[PDB]
Amino acid sequence: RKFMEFPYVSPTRKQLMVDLMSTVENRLQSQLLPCNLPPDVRNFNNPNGSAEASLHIRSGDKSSPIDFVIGSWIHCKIPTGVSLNITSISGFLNSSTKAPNFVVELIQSSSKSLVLILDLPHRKDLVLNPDYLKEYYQDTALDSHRQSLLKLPEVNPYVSPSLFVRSAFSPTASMLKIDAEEEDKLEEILRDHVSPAAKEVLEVWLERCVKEIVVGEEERMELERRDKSFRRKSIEDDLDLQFPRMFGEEVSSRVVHAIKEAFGVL
Amino acid sequence: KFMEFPYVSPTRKQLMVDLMSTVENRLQSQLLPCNLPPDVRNFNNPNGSAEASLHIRSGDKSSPIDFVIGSWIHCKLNITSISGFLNSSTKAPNFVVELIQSSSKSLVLILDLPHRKDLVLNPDYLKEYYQDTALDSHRQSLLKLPEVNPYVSPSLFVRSAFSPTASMLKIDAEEEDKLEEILRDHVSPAAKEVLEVWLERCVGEEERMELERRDKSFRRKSIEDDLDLQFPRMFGEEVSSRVVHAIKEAFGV
Ligand code: NA
Ligand code: NA
Repeated sequence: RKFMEFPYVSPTRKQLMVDLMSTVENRLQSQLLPCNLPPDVRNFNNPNGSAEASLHIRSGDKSSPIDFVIGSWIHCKIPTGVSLNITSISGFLNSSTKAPNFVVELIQSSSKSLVLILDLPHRKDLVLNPDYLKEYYQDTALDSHRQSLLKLPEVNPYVSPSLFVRSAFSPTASMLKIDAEEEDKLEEILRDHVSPAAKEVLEVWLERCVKEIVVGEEERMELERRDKSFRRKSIEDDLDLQFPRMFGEEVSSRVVHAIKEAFGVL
Repeated sequence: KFMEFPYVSPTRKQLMVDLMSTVENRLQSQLLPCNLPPDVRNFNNPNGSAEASLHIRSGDKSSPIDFVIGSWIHCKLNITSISGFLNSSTKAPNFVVELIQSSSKSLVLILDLPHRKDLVLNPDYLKEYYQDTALDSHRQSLLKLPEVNPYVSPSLFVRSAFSPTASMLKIDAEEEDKLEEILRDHVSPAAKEVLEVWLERCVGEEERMELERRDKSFRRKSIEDDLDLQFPRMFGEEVSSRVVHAIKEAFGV
């Protein structure tokens, strides 16, 4: 299984991703459809041999609160020596449910410096819905992970170039930049702090978001328009310019269309 | 007495007077006179422990302004703050500036135009008011300074309520001389550039009932957070009763 090999990243980074995906796949095994991506979407590369990638999408079934779950690793050798590695898993719920989504993402281009994003993005306006802030974020101590990771001297806040991106993450989101010195210290951070944190945030999404009133009429619609506004804008700003470049045009066309199709975006 | 800011440094007084006078000079015709009983403009705890001044100027029924609130607070702590609140007639962002301080060389600053509709639902709102206005350049710039560091609110609610360009910052200088240097030269310009974007920010009804209960939900929450707990244990159960009345009446709860 080429996806699950995570071939360009460190053993701990790999292990974190394998464990996260198995847990999701095993735990949602009754609700997930078999993955459906054509062989040339599950894996692809830039024809010139300098970018390669892998995608794993499982849609939820008809009575399931899951829309889909997606994992990916991207490797892209930058011409200016440095080499970018992205690994991410994201869980998306549908409007039969108001609960938060899941995101974890590790982005790296230095050997001892790495961006972590780990969150449970909200699907309701948190200022209109203090009750929602309370059940999903306060009563949850989701914040203790952010603060704890922050206590490390190698860890600083990461703030997205995109205003849209800052605004779509929850108030407890861990958006962190790690770096120091030896890469052995990085590995120790990954292994001793980032994995436990990621695994636990996944447990809360699985136990508290997925497993669950019953969502009425006008609330169901609000969720659809908000969710589809998010995906639509999130794709255009990150996919359409990055993939064309990284991968070249014909392959970007194929994958973006499949990603768009998985996401529900026209 | 409000405009004296008696417990903050000269440069703190200078800022807050400049800002409030700007507000009051630009809006001049859209604000009704102050109408607080004088025991609410000014009050203290029985013993000298705590004083506070408030200044509330309602806009009239036909301007875009719901109200403007000014205040300074001191206990044993120094807080000075100027909020601007718009009514339904307009979808535009509010204004908040706030300086919290409990040292003499370290100081929290919040400075923002809080959004009045959901930023993920409305990316068009986002762009109009936040990207196109360069508002983030302020926090970027302040943060370049070796003394300034992200502040993060302990309250998950207040984190929620701030826009993504919000300058929420902790300033920690070696000597308080060097704090006033930053205060006079970085904070002050940024606060006025930001206020300027709020004022020189120059259509209909069910868009408006949304603005309404959203505005009310923030207002209600943002006031328990503060004045139901913190005020009675600072000024005494009784004083806090009438000023929470005034505040709650002005805020519309
Ligand atoms: Na740190
Ligand atoms: Na700084």
